[PDB]
Amino acid sequence: TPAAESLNARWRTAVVDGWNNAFSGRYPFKNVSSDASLPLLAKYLNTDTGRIARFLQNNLSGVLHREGSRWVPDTGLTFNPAFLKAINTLSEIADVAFTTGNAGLHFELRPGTAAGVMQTTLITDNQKLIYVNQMPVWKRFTWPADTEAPGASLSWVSTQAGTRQYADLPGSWGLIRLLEMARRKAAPGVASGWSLSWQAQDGRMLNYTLRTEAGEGPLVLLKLRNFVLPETVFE
Amino acid sequence: LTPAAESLNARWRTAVVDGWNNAFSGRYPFKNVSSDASLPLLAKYLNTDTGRIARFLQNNLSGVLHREGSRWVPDINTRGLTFNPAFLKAINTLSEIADVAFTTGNAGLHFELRPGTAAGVMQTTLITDNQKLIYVNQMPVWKRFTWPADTEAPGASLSWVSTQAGTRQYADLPGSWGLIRLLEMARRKAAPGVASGWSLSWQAQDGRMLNYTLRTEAGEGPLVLLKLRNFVLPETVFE
Ligand SMILES: [Zn+2]
Ligand SMILES: [Zn+2]
Ligand SMILES: [Zn+2]
Ligand SMILES: [Zn+2]
Repeated sequence: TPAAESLNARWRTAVVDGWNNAFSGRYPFKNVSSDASLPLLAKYLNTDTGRIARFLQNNLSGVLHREGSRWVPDTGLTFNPAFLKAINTLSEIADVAFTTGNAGLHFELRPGTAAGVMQTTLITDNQKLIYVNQMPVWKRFTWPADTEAPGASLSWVSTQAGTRQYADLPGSWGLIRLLEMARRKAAPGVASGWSLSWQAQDGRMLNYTLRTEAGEGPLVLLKLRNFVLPETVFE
Repeated sequence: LTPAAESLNARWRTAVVDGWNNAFSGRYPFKNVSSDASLPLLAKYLNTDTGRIARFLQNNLSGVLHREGSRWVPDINTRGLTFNPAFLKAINTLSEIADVAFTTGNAGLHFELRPGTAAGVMQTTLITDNQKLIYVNQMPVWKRFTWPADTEAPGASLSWVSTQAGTRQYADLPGSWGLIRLLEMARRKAAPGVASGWSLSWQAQDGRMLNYTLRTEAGEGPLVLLKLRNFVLPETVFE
Protein backbone atom coordinates (compact mmCIF):
# COMPACT_ATOMS: atom_id res chain seq x y z
CA THR A 1 0.00 0.00 0.00
CA PRO A 2 1.20 3.68 -0.45
CA ALA A 3 1.25 4.12 3.40
CA ALA A 4 3.59 1.05 3.68
CA GLU A 5 5.98 2.42 1.01
CA SER A 6 6.06 5.93 2.62
CA LEU A 7 6.90 4.20 5.94
CA ASN A 8 9.86 2.31 4.29
CA ALA A 9 11.28 5.65 3.00
CA ARG A 10 10.86 7.23 6.48
CA TRP A 11 12.64 4.24 8.10
CA ARG A 12 15.72 4.84 5.88
CA THR A 13 15.77 8.63 6.41
CA ALA A 14 15.14 8.56 10.17
CA VAL A 15 17.16 5.46 11.09
CA VAL A 16 19.01 3.35 8.49
CA ASP A 17 21.01 6.14 6.77
CA GLY A 18 22.51 7.25 10.11
CA TRP A 19 23.05 3.70 11.37
CA ASN A 20 25.15 2.85 8.27
CA ASN A 21 27.09 6.11 8.46
CA ALA A 22 27.99 5.35 12.10
CA PHE A 23 28.72 1.64 11.89
CA SER A 24 30.01 0.82 8.38
CA GLY A 25 33.42 -0.96 8.58
CA ARG A 26 33.44 -1.03 12.41
CA TYR A 27 33.96 -3.80 14.97
CA PRO A 28 31.79 -5.78 15.95
CA PHE A 29 29.92 -5.58 12.64
CA LYS A 30 33.16 -6.45 10.82
CA ASN A 31 36.43 -8.07 12.06
CA VAL A 32 38.38 -4.80 11.67
CA SER A 33 40.59 -2.60 13.87
CA SER A 34 38.24 0.44 13.93
CA ASP A 35 35.74 0.30 16.82
CA ALA A 36 32.04 1.22 16.76
CA SER A 37 31.08 4.04 19.11
CA LEU A 38 29.28 2.64 22.19
CA PRO A 39 27.47 5.98 23.02
CA LEU A 40 26.28 6.18 19.36
CA LEU A 41 25.11 2.56 19.45
CA ALA A 42 23.14 3.37 22.67
CA LYS A 43 21.47 6.32 20.89
CA TYR A 44 20.14 3.84 18.27
CA LEU A 45 19.24 0.74 20.26
CA ASN A 46 18.14 2.09 23.73
CA THR A 47 15.00 0.09 24.76
CA ASP A 48 12.68 3.06 25.20
CA THR A 49 14.52 6.24 24.14
CA GLY A 50 16.62 4.91 21.21
CA ARG A 51 16.10 6.11 17.65
CA ILE A 52 14.77 2.65 16.60
CA ALA A 53 12.34 2.35 19.59
CA ARG A 54 10.99 5.86 18.91
CA PHE A 55 10.49 5.06 15.22
CA LEU A 56 8.55 1.86 16.21
CA GLN A 57 6.43 3.84 18.71
CA ASN A 58 5.71 6.75 16.28
CA ASN A 59 4.99 4.67 13.16
CA LEU A 60 4.16 1.02 14.02
CA SER A 61 2.16 1.13 17.33
CA GLY A 62 -0.96 -0.37 15.73
CA VAL A 63 0.80 -3.26 13.91
CA LEU A 64 3.70 -4.14 16.25
CA HIS A 65 3.61 -4.50 20.04
CA ARG A 66 6.15 -5.04 22.85
CA GLU A 67 5.94 -8.36 24.75
CA GLY A 68 8.48 -7.79 27.52
CA SER A 69 11.68 -7.23 25.48
CA ARG A 70 10.32 -8.87 22.25
CA TRP A 71 8.61 -7.08 19.33
CA VAL A 72 5.59 -9.06 18.14
CA PRO A 73 3.44 -8.21 15.04
CA ASP A 74 -0.25 -7.63 15.97
CA THR A 75 -2.28 -10.70 14.82
CA GLY A 76 -0.74 -4.81 1.47
CA LEU A 77 0.96 -4.80 4.91
CA THR A 78 3.26 -7.82 5.45
CA PHE A 79 6.50 -7.44 7.43
CA ASN A 80 9.87 -8.09 5.88
CA PRO A 81 11.01 -11.15 8.01
CA ALA A 82 14.55 -9.63 8.07
CA PHE A 83 13.14 -6.48 9.74
CA LEU A 84 11.47 -8.56 12.50
CA LYS A 85 14.65 -10.66 13.05
CA ALA A 86 16.77 -7.46 13.23
CA ILE A 87 14.65 -5.54 15.76
CA ASN A 88 14.38 -8.70 17.94
CA THR A 89 18.18 -9.13 17.89
CA LEU A 90 18.68 -5.44 18.87
CA SER A 91 16.00 -5.56 21.62
CA GLU A 92 17.72 -8.60 23.16
CA ILE A 93 21.12 -6.76 23.08
CA ALA A 94 19.54 -3.61 24.61
CA ASP A 95 17.86 -5.65 27.39
CA VAL A 96 21.18 -7.18 28.42
CA ALA A 97 23.75 -4.44 27.74
CA PHE A 98 22.01 -1.02 27.71
CA THR A 99 19.59 -1.10 30.68
CA THR A 100 20.83 2.28 32.06
CA GLY A 101 20.52 4.10 28.75
CA ASN A 102 24.26 3.59 28.09
CA ALA A 103 26.47 0.52 27.54
CA GLY A 104 26.96 -1.29 30.82
CA LEU A 105 26.63 -4.78 32.20
CA HIS A 106 28.01 -7.00 34.99
CA PHE A 107 29.07 -10.62 34.86
CA GLU A 108 31.11 -13.05 36.91
CA LEU A 109 33.98 -15.36 36.00
CA ARG A 110 35.26 -18.37 37.94
CA PRO A 111 38.72 -19.59 36.90
CA GLY A 112 39.22 -23.24 35.97
CA THR A 113 42.18 -25.61 35.88
CA ALA A 114 44.06 -27.39 33.11
CA ALA A 115 46.95 -29.87 32.92
CA GLY A 116 50.28 -28.09 32.66
CA VAL A 117 48.86 -24.61 33.53
CA MET A 118 50.44 -23.04 36.68
CA GLN A 119 48.76 -19.58 36.49
CA THR A 120 46.30 -17.61 34.38
CA THR A 121 45.76 -13.82 34.27
CA LEU A 122 42.69 -12.33 32.61
CA ILE A 123 42.27 -8.54 32.45
CA THR A 124 39.43 -6.39 31.09
CA ASP A 125 39.49 -2.56 31.39
CA ASN A 126 42.07 -2.84 34.26
CA GLN A 127 39.99 -5.43 36.23
CA LYS A 128 42.42 -8.30 36.88
CA LEU A 129 41.84 -11.96 37.78
CA ILE A 130 45.07 -13.84 38.73
CA TYR A 131 44.46 -17.50 39.38
CA VAL A 132 47.17 -19.68 40.81
CA ASN A 133 45.71 -21.96 43.55
CA GLN A 134 43.34 -19.98 45.82
CA MET A 135 39.95 -21.71 46.34
CA PRO A 136 38.15 -20.69 43.04
CA VAL A 137 35.48 -18.03 43.66
CA TRP A 138 33.32 -15.92 41.34
CA LYS A 139 34.87 -12.49 40.54
CA ARG A 140 32.51 -9.73 39.43
CA PHE A 141 33.37 -7.61 36.38
CA THR A 142 31.87 -4.58 34.70
CA TRP A 143 31.87 -3.85 30.93
CA PRO A 144 32.67 -1.20 29.85
CA ALA A 145 34.64 -0.01 32.89
CA ASP A 146 36.00 3.57 32.95
CA THR A 147 39.80 3.52 32.02
CA GLU A 148 42.29 5.66 30.04
CA ALA A 149 43.51 2.45 28.26
CA PRO A 150 40.46 0.17 27.62
CA GLY A 151 40.99 -3.36 26.34
CA ALA A 152 41.33 -6.99 27.37
CA SER A 153 44.20 -9.41 27.71
CA LEU A 154 44.91 -13.00 28.70
CA SER A 155 48.16 -14.64 29.80
CA TRP A 156 49.32 -17.93 31.33
CA VAL A 157 52.29 -19.70 33.00
CA SER A 158 52.85 -23.34 31.96
CA THR A 159 55.06 -26.16 33.31
CA GLN A 160 57.39 -25.52 30.22
CA ALA A 161 57.67 -21.68 30.10
CA GLY A 162 57.28 -18.49 32.13
CA THR A 163 54.43 -15.98 31.64
CA ARG A 164 53.23 -15.76 28.00
CA GLN A 165 50.59 -13.55 26.37
CA TYR A 166 47.70 -15.34 24.68
CA ALA A 167 46.23 -12.02 23.34
CA ASP A 168 46.15 -8.26 24.00
CA LEU A 169 43.13 -6.61 22.48
CA PRO A 170 43.00 -2.84 22.99
CA GLY A 171 39.94 -0.62 22.76
CA SER A 172 36.43 -0.41 24.27
CA TRP A 173 35.48 -3.71 22.55
CA GLY A 174 38.55 -5.63 23.89
CA LEU A 175 36.48 -7.97 26.05
CA ILE A 176 34.15 -8.79 23.14
CA ARG A 177 37.05 -9.43 20.76
CA LEU A 178 38.56 -11.79 23.39
CA LEU A 179 35.27 -13.65 23.95
CA GLU A 180 34.97 -14.09 20.13
CA MET A 181 38.25 -16.16 20.30
CA ALA A 182 37.01 -18.62 22.96
CA ARG A 183 35.44 -21.99 22.48
CA ARG A 184 32.04 -21.55 24.15
CA LYS A 185 29.43 -24.07 25.31
CA ALA A 186 26.63 -24.34 27.90
CA ALA A 187 28.05 -25.09 31.39
CA PRO A 188 26.79 -28.48 32.77
CA GLY A 189 24.38 -27.71 35.64
CA VAL A 190 25.27 -23.97 36.00
CA ALA A 191 22.25 -21.56 35.75
CA SER A 192 22.90 -18.80 33.13
CA GLY A 193 26.42 -20.30 32.73
CA TRP A 194 28.90 -20.90 29.90
CA SER A 195 32.17 -22.78 29.89
CA LEU A 196 34.82 -20.66 28.14
CA SER A 197 38.07 -22.15 26.80
CA TRP A 198 40.93 -20.39 25.03
CA GLN A 199 43.43 -22.76 23.36
CA ALA A 200 46.83 -21.14 24.04
CA GLN A 201 49.84 -21.20 21.61
CA ASP A 202 51.40 -24.15 23.52
CA GLY A 203 48.17 -26.18 23.06
CA ARG A 204 47.10 -25.84 26.72
CA MET A 205 43.54 -24.72 27.69
CA LEU A 206 42.80 -21.50 29.58
CA ASN A 207 39.48 -22.34 31.26
CA TYR A 208 36.85 -20.16 32.92
CA THR A 209 33.11 -20.32 33.69
CA LEU A 210 31.02 -17.25 32.86
CA ARG A 211 27.83 -16.46 34.89
CA THR A 212 25.56 -13.58 33.87
CA GLU A 213 22.98 -11.33 35.52
CA ALA A 214 20.69 -11.66 32.46
CA GLY A 215 20.69 -13.63 29.19
CA GLU A 216 24.06 -14.20 27.42
CA GLY A 217 25.67 -11.28 29.29
CA PRO A 218 28.62 -9.96 27.25
CA LEU A 219 28.27 -12.83 24.71
CA VAL A 220 25.12 -11.08 23.41
CA LEU A 221 27.31 -8.45 21.69
CA LEU A 222 28.56 -11.21 19.30
CA LYS A 223 25.06 -11.16 17.67
CA LEU A 224 26.25 -7.90 16.02
CA ARG A 225 28.81 -9.78 13.81
CA ASN A 226 27.76 -9.33 10.17
CA PHE A 227 24.58 -7.63 11.42
CA VAL A 228 22.77 -5.62 8.70
CA LEU A 229 19.95 -3.21 9.54
CA PRO A 230 17.32 -3.89 6.76
CA GLU A 231 16.51 -1.04 4.36
CA THR A 232 12.77 -2.01 4.34
CA VAL A 233 10.09 -2.63 7.02
CA PHE A 234 7.22 -4.04 4.81
CA GLU A 235 7.09 -6.38 1.76
CA LEU B 1 50.62 30.85 47.61
CA THR B 2 53.60 31.45 45.30
CA PRO B 3 53.27 32.53 41.64
CA ALA B 4 53.55 28.81 40.51
CA ALA B 5 50.75 27.78 42.93
CA GLU B 6 48.61 30.73 41.72
CA SER B 7 49.15 29.85 38.05
CA LEU B 8 48.01 26.24 38.71
CA ASN B 9 44.89 27.48 40.60
CA ALA B 10 44.04 29.73 37.60
CA ARG B 11 44.48 26.72 35.21
CA TRP B 12 42.21 24.61 37.52
CA ARG B 13 39.45 27.24 37.24
CA THR B 14 39.81 27.67 33.41
CA ALA B 15 40.01 23.94 32.61
CA VAL B 16 37.55 22.57 35.21
CA VAL B 17 35.78 24.80 37.75
CA ASP B 18 34.34 27.40 35.32
CA GLY B 19 32.63 24.61 33.31
CA TRP B 20 31.53 22.69 36.41
CA ASN B 21 29.74 25.79 37.78
CA ASN B 22 28.18 26.63 34.40
CA ALA B 23 26.79 23.07 34.21
CA PHE B 24 25.72 22.56 37.79
CA SER B 25 24.95 25.90 39.54
CA GLY B 26 21.33 25.93 40.77
CA ARG B 27 20.73 22.29 39.80
CA TYR B 28 19.60 19.28 41.81
CA PRO B 29 21.34 17.55 43.66
CA PHE B 30 23.69 20.45 44.39
CA LYS B 31 20.70 22.60 45.39
CA ASN B 32 17.19 21.47 46.38
CA VAL B 33 15.61 22.99 43.24
CA SER B 34 13.32 21.89 40.36
CA SER B 35 16.02 22.00 37.62
CA ASP B 36 18.09 18.79 37.24
CA ALA B 37 21.82 18.41 36.67
CA SER B 38 22.76 16.53 33.46
CA LEU B 39 23.91 12.97 34.33
CA PRO B 40 26.02 12.52 31.11
CA LEU B 41 27.70 15.93 31.80
CA LEU B 42 28.35 14.95 35.44
CA ALA B 43 29.99 11.70 34.21
CA LYS B 44 32.24 13.75 31.86
CA TYR B 45 33.53 15.64 34.94
CA LEU B 46 33.81 12.98 37.64
CA ASN B 47 34.64 9.73 35.74
CA THR B 48 37.39 7.94 37.77
CA ASP B 49 40.02 7.80 35.02
CA THR B 50 38.65 9.63 31.96
CA GLY B 51 36.79 12.54 33.65
CA ARG B 52 37.78 16.21 33.21
CA ILE B 53 38.92 16.36 36.86
CA ALA B 54 40.97 13.10 36.70
CA ARG B 55 42.66 14.30 33.46
CA PHE B 56 43.51 17.68 35.03
CA LEU B 57 45.07 15.84 38.06
CA GLN B 58 47.05 13.55 35.72
CA ASN B 59 48.24 16.39 33.41
CA ASN B 60 49.16 18.95 36.12
CA LEU B 61 49.56 17.33 39.56
CA SER B 62 51.23 13.91 38.86
CA GLY B 63 54.34 14.84 40.89
CA VAL B 64 52.44 16.03 44.01
CA LEU B 65 49.27 13.85 44.09
CA HIS B 66 48.74 10.11 43.51
CA ARG B 67 46.00 7.42 43.53
CA GLU B 68 45.63 4.80 46.33
CA GLY B 69 42.78 2.69 44.96
CA SER B 70 39.88 5.07 44.41
CA ARG B 71 41.46 7.64 46.81
CA TRP B 72 43.70 10.66 45.96
CA VAL B 73 46.64 11.24 48.27
CA PRO B 74 49.24 14.08 48.57
CA ASP B 75 52.84 12.76 48.02
CA ILE B 76 53.90 17.47 48.17
CA ASN B 77 54.94 19.22 50.74
CA THR B 78 57.49 20.58 48.21
CA ARG B 79 58.80 23.64 50.13
CA GLY B 80 56.08 26.33 50.63
CA LEU B 81 53.43 24.37 48.61
CA THR B 82 50.31 23.25 50.53
CA PHE B 83 46.98 21.81 49.34
CA ASN B 84 43.69 23.48 50.14
CA PRO B 85 42.16 20.80 52.52
CA ALA B 86 38.72 21.47 50.92
CA PHE B 87 40.18 20.50 47.49
CA LEU B 88 41.46 17.14 48.82
CA LYS B 89 38.14 16.40 50.57
CA ALA B 90 36.17 17.32 47.41
CA ILE B 91 38.11 15.10 44.96
CA ASN B 92 37.88 12.18 47.42
CA THR B 93 34.05 12.65 47.75
CA LEU B 94 33.74 12.66 43.92
CA SER B 95 36.04 9.58 43.64
CA GLU B 96 33.74 7.66 46.11
CA ILE B 97 30.64 8.65 44.07
CA ALA B 98 32.33 7.67 40.78
CA ASP B 99 33.35 4.26 42.22
CA VAL B 100 29.80 3.42 43.21
CA ALA B 101 27.64 5.10 40.51
CA PHE B 102 29.78 5.69 37.40
CA THR B 103 31.77 2.44 37.00
CA THR B 104 30.84 2.09 33.31
CA GLY B 105 31.85 5.66 32.46
CA ASN B 106 28.18 6.74 32.65
CA ALA B 107 25.65 6.89 35.50
CA GLY B 108 24.48 3.39 36.37
CA LEU B 109 24.09 1.14 39.38
CA HIS B 110 21.90 -1.76 40.64
CA PHE B 111 20.26 -2.30 44.00
CA GLU B 112 17.48 -4.39 45.54
CA LEU B 113 14.47 -3.48 47.67
CA ARG B 114 12.39 -5.73 49.93
CA PRO B 115 9.08 -4.23 51.10
CA GLY B 116 8.18 -4.09 54.82
CA THR B 117 4.90 -3.79 56.77
CA ALA B 118 3.14 -1.18 58.95
CA ALA B 119 -0.15 -1.13 60.84
CA GLY B 120 -3.01 0.08 58.67
CA VAL B 121 -0.98 -0.06 55.39
CA MET B 122 -2.69 -2.42 52.88
CA GLN B 123 -0.61 -1.64 49.82
CA THR B 124 2.48 0.28 48.82
CA THR B 125 3.55 1.09 45.26
CA LEU B 126 7.08 2.32 44.61
CA ILE B 127 8.14 3.20 41.04
CA THR B 128 11.50 4.37 39.71
CA ASP B 129 12.04 4.93 35.96
CA ASN B 130 8.99 2.73 35.17
CA GLN B 131 10.23 -0.19 37.41
CA LYS B 132 7.28 -0.93 39.70
CA LEU B 133 7.12 -2.67 43.09
CA ILE B 134 3.54 -3.35 44.36
CA TYR B 135 3.35 -4.91 47.84
CA VAL B 136 0.17 -6.24 49.52
CA ASN B 137 1.54 -7.80 52.76
CA GLN B 138 2.27 -11.32 51.32
CA MET B 139 5.66 -13.18 51.76
CA PRO B 140 8.17 -10.39 50.90
CA VAL B 141 10.66 -10.92 48.10
CA TRP B 142 13.68 -8.89 46.88
CA LYS B 143 13.26 -6.93 43.66
CA ARG B 144 16.23 -5.73 41.57
CA PHE B 145 16.29 -2.17 40.24
CA THR B 146 18.62 -0.17 37.97
CA TRP B 147 19.29 3.57 38.24
CA PRO B 148 19.07 5.28 35.85
CA ALA B 149 16.86 2.97 33.75
CA ASP B 150 16.14 3.91 30.12
CA THR B 151 12.61 5.39 29.90
CA GLU B 152 10.73 8.19 28.10
CA ALA B 153 9.46 9.58 31.43
CA PRO B 154 12.15 9.26 34.16
CA GLY B 155 11.27 9.87 37.79
CA ALA B 156 10.16 8.17 40.98
CA SER B 157 6.92 7.89 42.87
CA LEU B 158 5.52 6.33 46.03
CA SER B 159 1.89 5.67 46.95
CA TRP B 160 0.02 3.73 49.63
CA VAL B 161 -3.44 2.37 50.50
CA SER B 162 -4.47 2.67 54.13
CA THR B 163 -7.44 1.75 56.34
CA GLN B 164 -8.67 5.39 56.44
CA ALA B 165 -8.47 6.04 52.67
CA GLY B 166 -7.93 4.54 49.24
CA THR B 167 -4.81 5.19 47.19
CA ARG B 168 -2.86 8.28 48.21
CA GLN B 169 0.33 9.71 46.70
CA TYR B 170 3.25 10.22 49.06
CA ALA B 171 5.37 11.90 46.31
CA ASP B 172 5.71 12.00 42.49
CA LEU B 173 9.18 13.28 41.56
CA PRO B 174 9.83 13.52 37.83
CA GLY B 175 13.22 13.65 36.13
CA SER B 176 16.45 11.64 36.02
CA TRP B 177 17.09 12.35 39.73
CA GLY B 178 13.61 11.25 40.90
CA LEU B 179 14.93 8.22 42.83
CA ILE B 180 17.55 10.35 44.60
CA ARG B 181 15.02 13.05 45.55
CA LEU B 182 12.76 10.31 46.96
CA LEU B 183 15.60 8.59 48.91
CA GLU B 184 16.52 11.99 50.40
CA MET B 185 13.04 12.06 52.07
CA ALA B 186 13.36 8.70 53.84
CA ARG B 187 14.56 8.08 57.39
CA ARG B 188 17.54 5.73 56.93
CA LYS B 189 19.57 3.47 59.31
CA ALA B 190 21.73 0.31 59.03
CA ALA B 191 19.56 -2.81 58.62
CA PRO B 192 19.78 -5.33 61.53
CA GLY B 193 21.61 -8.42 60.23
CA VAL B 194 21.49 -7.50 56.49
CA ALA B 195 24.95 -7.22 54.76
CA SER B 196 25.29 -3.83 52.89
CA GLY B 197 21.65 -3.17 53.89
CA TRP B 198 19.70 -0.09 55.00
CA SER B 199 16.21 0.15 56.48
CA LEU B 200 14.30 2.94 54.70
CA SER B 201 11.10 4.48 56.09
CA TRP B 202 8.98 7.22 54.52
CA GLN B 203 6.62 8.86 57.01
CA ALA B 204 3.42 9.28 54.93
CA GLN B 205 1.01 12.25 55.35
CA ASP B 206 -1.35 10.11 57.52
CA GLY B 207 1.57 9.38 59.94
CA ARG B 208 1.99 5.74 58.80
CA MET B 209 5.37 4.35 57.78
CA LEU B 210 6.12 3.09 54.27
CA ASN B 211 8.96 0.63 55.02
CA TYR B 212 11.54 -1.01 52.76
CA THR B 213 14.97 -2.63 53.12
CA LEU B 214 17.63 -1.52 50.59
CA ARG B 215 20.51 -3.95 49.67
CA THR B 216 23.39 -2.62 47.56
CA GLU B 217 26.08 -4.09 45.28
CA ALA B 218 28.85 -1.71 46.48
CA GLY B 219 29.05 0.92 49.24
CA GLU B 220 25.93 3.08 49.86
CA GLY B 221 24.57 2.28 46.39
CA PRO B 222 22.13 5.04 45.32
CA LEU B 223 22.47 6.77 48.73
CA VAL B 224 26.02 7.84 47.71
CA LEU B 225 24.49 10.46 45.34
CA LEU B 226 23.26 12.35 48.46
CA LYS B 227 26.92 13.35 49.11
CA LEU B 228 26.41 15.85 46.21
CA ARG B 229 23.79 17.77 48.25
CA ASN B 230 25.33 21.28 48.90
CA PHE B 231 28.59 20.06 47.29
CA VAL B 232 30.96 22.88 46.23
CA LEU B 233 33.92 22.27 43.87
CA PRO B 234 36.71 24.47 45.39
CA GLU B 235 38.05 27.34 43.28
CA THR B 236 41.63 26.57 44.42
CA VAL B 237 43.89 23.50 44.55
CA PHE B 238 46.63 25.22 46.63
CA GLU B 239 46.54 27.69 49.52
ZN1 LIG C 1 25.60 -6.39 39.35
ZN1 LIG D 1 41.26 2.77 36.97
ZN1 LIG E 1 10.15 0.64 29.30
ZN1 LIG F 1 19.22 16.23 52.30
